Amino acid sequence: GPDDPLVINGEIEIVTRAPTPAHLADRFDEIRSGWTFRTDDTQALEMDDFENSGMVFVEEARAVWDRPEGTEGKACADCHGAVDDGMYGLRAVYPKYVESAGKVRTVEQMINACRTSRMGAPEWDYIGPDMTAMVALIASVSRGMPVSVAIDGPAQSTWEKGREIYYTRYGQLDLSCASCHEQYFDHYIRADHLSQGQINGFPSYRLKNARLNAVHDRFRGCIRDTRGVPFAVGSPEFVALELYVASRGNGLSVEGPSVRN
Amino acid sequence: AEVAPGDVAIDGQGHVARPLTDAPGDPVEGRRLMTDRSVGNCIACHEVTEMAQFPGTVGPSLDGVAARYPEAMIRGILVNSKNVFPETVMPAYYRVEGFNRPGIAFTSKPIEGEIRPLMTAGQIEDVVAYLMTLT
Ligand code: HEC
Ligand code: HEC
Ligand code: HEC
Repeated sequence: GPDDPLVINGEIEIVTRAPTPAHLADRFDEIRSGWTFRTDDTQALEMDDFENSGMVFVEEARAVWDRPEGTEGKACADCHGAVDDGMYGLRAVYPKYVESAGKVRTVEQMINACRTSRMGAPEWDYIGPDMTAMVALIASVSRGMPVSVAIDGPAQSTWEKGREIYYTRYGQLDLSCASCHEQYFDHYIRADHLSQGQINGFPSYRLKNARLNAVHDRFRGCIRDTRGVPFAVGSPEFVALELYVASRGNGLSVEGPSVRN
Repeated sequence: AEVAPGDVAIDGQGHVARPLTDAPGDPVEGRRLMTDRSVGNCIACHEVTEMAQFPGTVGPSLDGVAARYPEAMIRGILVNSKNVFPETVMPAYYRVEGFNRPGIAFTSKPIEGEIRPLMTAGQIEDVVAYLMTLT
């Protein structure tokens, strides 16, 4: 249930309950992983990587990391080293402002800029299986590390944009993210147990579609299911929402790839 | 006849006394529309002990709502719940303007041309008829 400990593989302690970040203290006593809202059977799938189907894809991305791709003849590993070292901590601090871009970047945008400008390789589909499996690999080597995205400085106006979007009602059903995840977390919509709509566990392996799900994929489907028009995956709007939603879970451990409904 | 969404008379309490159609409300068909996500999607949020699978708990149980509320208040809640409960998360089922990025059902596509209400006048009267039996 909601208060039982999440340790992965007997080794990785996951902070599933945390003090609400100061920007959000108004609204919650406490921030919680989406894992704390799941059934015992679903919860168990995340307790061991052998029982976690998302990790199958993380394993395949381990091979991809070392495989040369594109006209440059280089692999991720040729610049970043072993993935456990080169990607360590990074999932915890993205989205973030990137100097070379003069803009907040997501992990995907960084991965694609390496492919096109450093690898001579084709872009991966933002929310396609190749990108989502790599992002899941990156997340997985920083599991148990606290999510710590900056909300200030060169990141602030993007964070405010994402904040605005979080509380904006969309669609013919006329609902904001907060409508459900802030006001009615812990209630049921049909059979689904409303969580706080956190992204610390992303990409999520979902029992609904038996695959990994990218952050922007979820976001797209969330606006869609208000009977609304989603923003484009990779759009400035979804980048901004991801930074803001990420900030809603600052202090929760990195859990990706997580197992959810 | 039918009263169009823009032509509905709503009092100061969000109550709508006159029906949206003068065709009789089918209590049996209203029951059906409430379980369809494509129509009412009432179950996703509301318990009705009478219907007898996995009702939501965002909205209150609707058991005995006819006993606490006038028909006019019940219709009003269905025309535009916000008139009756300000800032409610309950969708507005007979509104056709004032939205933000509305799309065609769950297709992710923008609505082009006029907005049809989430439910027709007949669908609302079917559902009102059914809620009136929950005494
Ligand atoms: C194989 C497809 C990959 C993947 C998955 C990543 N890289 Fe790279 N990387 C390189 C350089 C010079 C940077 C800094 C670029 C900048 O400042 O704009 C990066 C950055 C990244 C990140 C962000 C890292 C961070 O610390 O914030 C990520 C997640 C990432 N990369 C993933 C250099 C190279 C290469 C040089 C030839 C190669 C090849 C790759 N990277 C390949 C990959
Ligand atoms: C119609 C009500 C509704 C609205 C509005 C809504 N969601 Fe959700 N959301 C749900 C339900 C139901 C679930 C699945 C149960 C849960 O919360 O874990 C879910 C799940 C999620 C998850 C998965 C959490 C996890 O632990 O894997 C995320 C992230 C999320 N929502 C973000 C958002 C965002 C961003 C928005 C605004 C675009 C939004 N939600 C708006 C109903 C809603
Ligand atoms: C997005 C969630 C949601 C959906 C979908 C929804 N409702 Fe509601 N409903 C609510 C909430 C929440 C209230 C209580 C008012 C409040 O506090 O917002 C309510 C109130 C009501 C009431 C007044 C009951 C009372 O005791 O206060 C009735 C009747 C009702 N709803 C019927 C319906 C019908 C009929 C439908 C389908 C057309 C429906 N609801 C769909 C959330 C919802």
